[PDB]
Amino acid sequence: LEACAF
Amino acid sequence: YTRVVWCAVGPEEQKKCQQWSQQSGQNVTCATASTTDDCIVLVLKGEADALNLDGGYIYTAGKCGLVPVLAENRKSSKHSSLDCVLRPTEGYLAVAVVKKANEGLTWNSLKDKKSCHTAVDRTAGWNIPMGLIVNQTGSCAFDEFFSQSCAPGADPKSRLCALCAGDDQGLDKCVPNSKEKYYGYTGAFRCLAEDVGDVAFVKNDTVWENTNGESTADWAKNLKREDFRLLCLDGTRKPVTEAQSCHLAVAPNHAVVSRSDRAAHVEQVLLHQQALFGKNGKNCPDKFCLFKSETKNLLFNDNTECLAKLGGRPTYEEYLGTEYVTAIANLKKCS
Ligand SMILES: *[C@@H]1O[C@H](CO)[C@@H](O[C@@H]2O[C@H](CO)[C@@H](O)[C@H](O)[C@H]2NC(C)=O)[C@H](O)[C@H]1NC(C)=O
Ligand SMILES: *[C@@H]1O[C@H](CO)[C@@H](O[C@@H]2O[C@H](CO)[C@@H](O)[C@H](O)[C@H]2NC(C)=O)[C@H](O)[C@H]1NC(C)=O
Ligand SMILES: *[C@@H]1O[C@H](CO)[C@@H](O)[C@H](O)[C@H]1NC(C)=O
Ligand SMILES: OCCC[C@H](O)CO
Ligand SMILES: [Fe+3]
Ligand SMILES: [Zn+2]
Ligand SMILES: [Zn+2]
Repeated sequence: LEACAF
Repeated sequence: YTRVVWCAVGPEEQKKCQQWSQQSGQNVTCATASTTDDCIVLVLKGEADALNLDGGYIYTAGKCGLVPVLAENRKSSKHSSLDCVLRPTEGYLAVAVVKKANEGLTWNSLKDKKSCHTAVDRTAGWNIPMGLIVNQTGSCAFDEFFSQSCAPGADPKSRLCALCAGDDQGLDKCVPNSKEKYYGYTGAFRCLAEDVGDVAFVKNDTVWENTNGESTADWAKNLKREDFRLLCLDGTRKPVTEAQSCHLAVAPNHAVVSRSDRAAHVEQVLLHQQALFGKNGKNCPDKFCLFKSETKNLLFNDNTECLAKLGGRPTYEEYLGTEYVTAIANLKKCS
């Protein structure tokens, strides 16, 4: 449910 | 050492930014990208310092570690004694709008109709209405709900882009920047006005600012508010004067983000820049107006009175609010 999309 | 690099999204924001740069004596300079997501990346790489973002894009930028710096603040009511810069922001109303003559269309009969969205991942244009729909239908298949749509940023050959129109040459169909005719609050409301779509997901202010002579743009100069209705979540339809009892959600104001290591310098430069070019700034309207762009909402919404200081040095989660963040998170389980 969490992480930078780049 | 406070030269601030602004990021402009698409060619029209770039031109406005260049005019700001010139007037600021290069205290602000410009970097440009084709999409908001690309401008976010320039910021993460340190090739740009900042830009103003819708709440859905603040979620993206904040999961990558960018932080809010100052918020757009528009015309108030309560708390009227305070300076704009020190006034608490109050959020805007997300609404679903249809033509009054499209009788018998309600929230409960939207399936298989045509839709108009500001852009994929934006608050009023996408996160709120598609989150509600997926929930209500028990289905992640949000790209098969409407028969056709314009939702900039989606696959250009999908039905989600079928209604978008591209630029006046017809190029850049469905790109998420102002060159797309139906991009943004104003593009999505135009998409409804010209009857390309049955419904438009925008905010309450957009309806008022582009009707009854408030805009003189050709597609809008002749629109009348009485020709529109809001769709309420209980199945009823209301006049656009009732947005307070007929909206989809209250959304967090657009806000400037930057790297945490540049936040302080970005804040100071902006506070001084708006003293020069903001609403009653000392060189606006004479030399440059930072919060005007002929209703096209370039860099900032044209209805911005000032950029306001935030209370409590909030994280992007505290800015957006726990419930909105969770709605976004839930909706993103789908794709
Ligand atoms: C929906 O948006 C409109 C447009 O911003 C709001 O109307 C403005 O409100 C201010 C003060 O309340 C007036 O001084 C302006 O003249 C209004 N604009 C126009 C063009 O009328 C309206 O109040 C909003 N509705 C709700 C319930 O928030
Ligand atoms: C769609 O449904 C989900 C699931 O109910 C909603 O998430 C709940 O949100 C409330 C209010 O924030 C919380 O108390 C619950 O913890 C959430 N549940 C889960 C499983 O995460 C979500 O808000 C809904 N989306 C929208 C836009 O309404
Ligand atoms: C540029 O910034 C400098 C230092 O902050 C300030 O002295 C000057 O007035 C600014 N010029 C303009 C026009 O923004
Ligand atoms: O917008 C008011 C803040 C409430 C939020 O949902 C909790 O962080
Ligand atoms: Fe928005
Ligand atoms: Zn409400
Ligand atoms: Zn905090």
